[PDB]
Amino acid sequence: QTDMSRKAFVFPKESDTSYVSLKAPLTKPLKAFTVCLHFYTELSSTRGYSIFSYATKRQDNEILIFWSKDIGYSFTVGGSEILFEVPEVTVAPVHICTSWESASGIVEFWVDGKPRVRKSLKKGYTVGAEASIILGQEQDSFGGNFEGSQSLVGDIGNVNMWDFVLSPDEINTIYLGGPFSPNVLNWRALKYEVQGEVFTKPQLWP
Amino acid sequence: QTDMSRKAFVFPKESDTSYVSLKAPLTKPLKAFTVCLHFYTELSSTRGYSIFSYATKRQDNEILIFWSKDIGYSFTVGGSEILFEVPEVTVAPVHICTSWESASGIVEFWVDGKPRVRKSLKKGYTVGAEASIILGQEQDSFGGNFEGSQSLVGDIGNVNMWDFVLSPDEINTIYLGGPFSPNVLNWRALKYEVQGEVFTKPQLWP
Amino acid sequence: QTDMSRKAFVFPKESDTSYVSLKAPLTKPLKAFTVCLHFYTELSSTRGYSIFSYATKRQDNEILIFWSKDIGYSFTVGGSEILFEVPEVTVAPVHICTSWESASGIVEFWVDGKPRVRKSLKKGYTVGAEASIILGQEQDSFGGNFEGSQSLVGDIGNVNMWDFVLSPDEINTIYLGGPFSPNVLNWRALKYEVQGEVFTKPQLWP
Amino acid sequence: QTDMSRKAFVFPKESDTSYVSLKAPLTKPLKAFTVCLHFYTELSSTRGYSIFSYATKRQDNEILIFWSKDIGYSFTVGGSEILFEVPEVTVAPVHICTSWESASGIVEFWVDGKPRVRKSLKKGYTVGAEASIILGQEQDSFGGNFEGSQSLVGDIGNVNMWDFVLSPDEINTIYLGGPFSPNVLNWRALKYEVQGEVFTKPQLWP
Amino acid sequence: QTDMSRKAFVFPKESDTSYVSLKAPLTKPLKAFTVCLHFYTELSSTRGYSIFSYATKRQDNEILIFWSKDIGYSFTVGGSEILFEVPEVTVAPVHICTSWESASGIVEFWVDGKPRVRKSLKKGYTVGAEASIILGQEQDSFGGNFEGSQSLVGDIGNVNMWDFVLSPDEINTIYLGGPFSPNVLNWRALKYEVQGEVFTKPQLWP
Amino acid sequence: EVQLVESGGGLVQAGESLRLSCAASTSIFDRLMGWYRQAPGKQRELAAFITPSGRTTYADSVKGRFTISRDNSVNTVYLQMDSLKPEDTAIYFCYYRLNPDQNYWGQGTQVTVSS
Amino acid sequence: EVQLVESGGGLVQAGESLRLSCAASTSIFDRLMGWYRQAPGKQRELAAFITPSGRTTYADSVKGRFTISRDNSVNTVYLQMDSLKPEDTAIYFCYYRLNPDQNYWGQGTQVTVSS
Amino acid sequence: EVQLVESGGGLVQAGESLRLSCAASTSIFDRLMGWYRQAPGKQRELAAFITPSGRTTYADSVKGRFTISRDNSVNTVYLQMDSLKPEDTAIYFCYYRLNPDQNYWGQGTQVTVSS
Amino acid sequence: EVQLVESGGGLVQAGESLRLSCAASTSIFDRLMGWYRQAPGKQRELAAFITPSGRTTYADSVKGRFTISRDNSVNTVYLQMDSLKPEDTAIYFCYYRLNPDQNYWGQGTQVTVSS
Amino acid sequence: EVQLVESGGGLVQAGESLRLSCAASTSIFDRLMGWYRQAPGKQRELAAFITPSGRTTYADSVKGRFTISRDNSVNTVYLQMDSLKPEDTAIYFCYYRLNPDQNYWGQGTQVTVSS
Repeated sequence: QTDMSRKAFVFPKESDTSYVSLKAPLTKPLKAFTVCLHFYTELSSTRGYSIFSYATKRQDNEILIFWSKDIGYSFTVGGSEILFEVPEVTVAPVHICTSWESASGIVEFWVDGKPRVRKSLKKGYTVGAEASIILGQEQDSFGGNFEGSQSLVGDIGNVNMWDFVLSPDEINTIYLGGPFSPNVLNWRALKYEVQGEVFTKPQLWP
Repeated sequence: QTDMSRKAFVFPKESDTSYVSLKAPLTKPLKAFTVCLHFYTELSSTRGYSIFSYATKRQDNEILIFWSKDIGYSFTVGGSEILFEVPEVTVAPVHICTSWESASGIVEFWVDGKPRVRKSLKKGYTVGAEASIILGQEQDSFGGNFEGSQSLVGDIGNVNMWDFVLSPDEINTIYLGGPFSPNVLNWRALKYEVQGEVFTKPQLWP
Repeated sequence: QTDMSRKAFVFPKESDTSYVSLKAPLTKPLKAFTVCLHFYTELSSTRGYSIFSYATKRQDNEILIFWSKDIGYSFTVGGSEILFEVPEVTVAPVHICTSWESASGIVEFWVDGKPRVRKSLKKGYTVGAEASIILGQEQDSFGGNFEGSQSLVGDIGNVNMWDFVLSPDEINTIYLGGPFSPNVLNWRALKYEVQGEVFTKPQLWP
Repeated sequence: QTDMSRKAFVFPKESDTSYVSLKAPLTKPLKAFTVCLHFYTELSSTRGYSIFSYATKRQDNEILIFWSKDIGYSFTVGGSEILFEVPEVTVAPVHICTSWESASGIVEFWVDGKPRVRKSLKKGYTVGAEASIILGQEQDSFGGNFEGSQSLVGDIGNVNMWDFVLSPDEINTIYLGGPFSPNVLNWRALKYEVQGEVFTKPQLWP
Repeated sequence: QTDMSRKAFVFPKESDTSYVSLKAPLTKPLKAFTVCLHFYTELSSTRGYSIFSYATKRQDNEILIFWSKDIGYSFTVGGSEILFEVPEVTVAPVHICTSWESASGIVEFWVDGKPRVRKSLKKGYTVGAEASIILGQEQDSFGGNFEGSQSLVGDIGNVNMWDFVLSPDEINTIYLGGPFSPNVLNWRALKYEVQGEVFTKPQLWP
Repeated sequence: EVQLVESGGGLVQAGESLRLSCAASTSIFDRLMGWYRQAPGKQRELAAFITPSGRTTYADSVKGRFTISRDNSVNTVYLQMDSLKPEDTAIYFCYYRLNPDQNYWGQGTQVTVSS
Repeated sequence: EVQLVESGGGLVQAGESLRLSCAASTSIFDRLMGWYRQAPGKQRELAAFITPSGRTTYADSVKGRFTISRDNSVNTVYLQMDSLKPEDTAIYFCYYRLNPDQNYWGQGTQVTVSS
Repeated sequence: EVQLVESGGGLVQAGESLRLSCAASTSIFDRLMGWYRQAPGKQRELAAFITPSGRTTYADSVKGRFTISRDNSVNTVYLQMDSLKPEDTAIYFCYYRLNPDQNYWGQGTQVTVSS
Repeated sequence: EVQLVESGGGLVQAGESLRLSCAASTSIFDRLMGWYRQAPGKQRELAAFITPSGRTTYADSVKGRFTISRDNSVNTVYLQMDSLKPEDTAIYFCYYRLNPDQNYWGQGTQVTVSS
Repeated sequence: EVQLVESGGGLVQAGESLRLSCAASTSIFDRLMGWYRQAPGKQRELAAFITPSGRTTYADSVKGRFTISRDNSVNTVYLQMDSLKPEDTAIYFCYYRLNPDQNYWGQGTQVTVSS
């Protein structure tokens, strides 16, 4: 293992070959999950891009966080998307937290602590256990077929995800930076492979 | 009974079948009342919707809180409405408190603690005792005949109503979240039935 | 006498019959005076209206505070007016304080503590002692001939007036709500008659 | 002598006869100086006006502070001007401090503590010792030939000027209102003559 | 040596002859460096200008910080530039810090403490050791061939540069004004020559 | 009951303007007014309305063409349509706001804009 | 008393412009000026006025067409109407603000805009 | 599957306007709609789309000319093009948003704008 | 002394545009420039000027018609008038700012715009 | 070296529009592009350019007439000039930004706009 505390991944150039692949000890299919992270880039105002690609052999888009220019954040699961609009975008590092549950189909999204209205999406579904998780490039196949126009340029870090919805109390604690015990992906005990031009550097954001 | 403290009702999908029905031990016709609540949705900028439907057999709109796009808040009693404008609408949870009195006909409305100018409406009237109270769907009949275009999507909670006007002191205390003793509807000792897809979840707002 | 502390007059409906008449023990003609008050209404953006009508048999407009749409505040004395512009108007209760002196002809106006530039108006004049003071309706005759289009709808209170200019120190104290000793009109020891639909209710503003 | 502490001069009406003349014990020609003052008026948005006219027999504009509508502040020395722009003007009392030095030709201007970029102006010049200093009217001759369109309406005070450049430390202290020892013109030990309608009243600004 | 603490260089007039030349004891070619400074001018909105010209016999633009009107900051190395946009520019003193590394090619820029997204530029390059450093005039030859349209008018100071990238912690400390130990150029132990009309004066900024 | 009475309609060609009006037998100091038009075959569609405060709302199609006005003094509202075109021809109905479910309607007046 | 004296009116066709004016025998540094027109059969209606500060207000109908101006130096105000049209033809009155109840009026000048 | 069905196309000259439309067999309360045109020889290019919230986006070329609209009540979207010109003539395709990689397409309708 | 030298004037009809110019024998990096016109019988009236920073001011009458420009590099200023009309015909004077009381003037050039 | 290659020029009359273009043999994801025109007798003057972020700058004369566009995908930039007029006729040069002192230039293409 490794500890990335106060460190982050940097993609400085637009390309279709640089990417970071993560590994998880997950064995059981998921019925509900949450994922939090922090990222910083300026392509927001030029073109869309992916943020966190969780793909399975049966689905290139099992879970996907995307940014669409003039649209906002697109949270997709099981090949279906939900949109959260953003009339205008600021230029600064942003921390987000998204959660989904199969039992009811409720979706929660949080940006900078402020929650967004809940929504319903793909009730009763299940998520495959074995999967490939990638940062930097969108997936249209099982770990391949990347698109340059869907790549990400900038910094990313503080990648974590549990396998059960968190109460608002807990989300606020995560933003404040208190202690926590991630279950599926631990930024403090993480495993990763890298390809192409990707660097590890001290984080910009506090 | 039940205690909903730190919990709220969620309607995730637009429909004409989901709704929550409340019950009150009220026996005497009302000569003055107040009602406070907290709600969160984003349909504000798309179409109007109801918030709290209190209907009687003789009147589908005995008491009604409505939002009209580009107009604002519409407080209706005895089938007649009064308007409070809002040039622009923010996107965040909102807490409101409205009061009416039959003796004089004065109306008070409070949003986020800031009071609005008083107005006169239906002086000398009385309100029927037996009634049906609904959250989620507007009423055009005694507990039926809902309209999809008048439904509500989002979260609602902290539903309470006395049967006498409250002094500004008291309204400020209610917003600060201090202790209080509701008379007609107690969020802490509430009774409710549910229909359709409605969920109970921890509240978003502080 | 009576004490109006934490209480205010309310005119809920536009009419030409509701009004409050005040009485003062004044016996000597005035050579200088000041008047402060607090009021709340939303007609600002629709049509002009009077605020405080002090009329004498020889002059329907001995002293007059008026609001003219798209113009601002109009302070009139002896039938002549002075203007204070306001490019845009906020919607909230406002407290004001105006002072005039005959010896020099200087005029001071204060809104929410912030002073406005001084001006000259009707130097060497004197003000009649016996007079009628009215809130709610403008005067075009000695206590009669009201105009519906010049009426006021909203709340008013904290009506006070001395008979000598106050130093800025003193005006600031009045706004902070400290103790004071009004001379001509005391909100704490006031006399009043009412006509039409006018109500007494707890004040909205702090 | 006299002490003007917490007092200021007021010109209420536009005229070409009201003005205040100051006297200084200056005997030696100046090689560098600074002047600070505080003033309040609203003509900013209508027409230009002078602020402080220091004229000598050989020069009606030995030193001159002017406001030009849509242009800003004009600091003139020896008949030549330098401009400091202001895209938009606020409505409130303003305190300023300007300094000049002959040895190098550097100019410093400060408004409300915030300094402006330095500039060069009339290097190597000297300023006549005997002179006439006037507030209210611009000078086109040695104490005469005033122009109504160049007059000032409003309040002025806290007039002071040394005969050597002050360090930024010192300027900040002056704005904070601490103690100081003016050399050429002392607001606390000042001499003045008045003409026309000019009044002395307590200052508006803190 | 000399200590410039609380002092800064001033160029008051636009010219093609005034400039300050710095000297460094550098002997080894650089593989990575950072430079911080503070400057104040208003030409931002009129025309572009250079800030800090580090030229070598083989390259007039070995390192160059430039401002391009309507474009922003241009950081150039080895004759190639990178751009940081600025939709609008404020008028006040600004402190900046830029760092570059040859091993990876990463670029960091900081204005007023807020960092900007990283970028890649001229990977694998090296910087000549012997060089000429100039403030005031851009270099198109080894210490000559200046352009009036590329000159700088205003104040500059707190010039420092290490020869290794600094961690964000350290950059924040530098902005707060704590202690530091510059390696290549020490504002506290600096050597300089001057030409033309350039002055030394107390700094404006805190 | 509100005795609404409208007026100001008839026959006009394309490229003209008309200022119709309506009046009520009660104070309009609080209620808002609007207009509905109904083309042959379709339903009643909103055209424009004005709030008691003064805020105005206009239908997208007639955007930048029509204009509404109100007068408390006589309790009357007005609607001026400019650059009339044949497709806009339709039956125009008056509007008196009430509870959100309900609303008063006028008799309506036909306005046929030919070529 | 204020000796108001206006001028700049007569006969004009449709599609022209006229710059009328008025002057007063006293300083106008504080009072505001305006214009009233009266069509045959109706009352005096406001057209436009300008405050002492400089803020301007215009009648809705003539919006974007007329324009008022003031000059303290000579104590005179001006009103320029462009793209005159026959319906705007009416008797135009001068205005001198006073207490809100009262206001000075001029003699008025007829301006008949034919085809 | 979404049964998209569009309509409102044919032959028109330059200087006209057309209001085409499309409908779907499912609620469009959340998905966004757009339009793609394909000129002879080139690919499918975006023209305009509207989000579920109401925000609209338009292609640069047709900026200020076209206009899109949506109606949840009938589950139908509309596109009105004004001042049609011959170069805009092309095959127009319907759009149904889905995962960012994928998107539903309609049969498309030819709109030939001659002189 | 500043040797002002202007140019770019003559005879033109109504509906044209002219780009006159002036130059000075000294750096204009700080002083602002403007233009004055004088109609037959009246005085010198301001037309437009531009500050050293770049801010521009225009006379109300020529608002939206004229346009001024400056160039430090050659120490020259330019004024372009479009849609010239006969009434604008007048003698145009150059301007060099100085102390507020004083200001440099050029020789002026006649520009007669006929029908 | 950047192999710039432009195209889209020739003979046109007044009142037309042309969409010229240029392409480069390297990624333009960071460098900005612009255009220079040179009239007979004068130097190379800036016309318009667009930054990598997307911000655009236009020459004052052609303000509101021209329009630039960029495409990373093919590494090509475009410039569309509308309402061409004879005076705009000149030799147009391509632009590739570099260090502030230096900049790449294209071969340029003549565009002669006659009456």
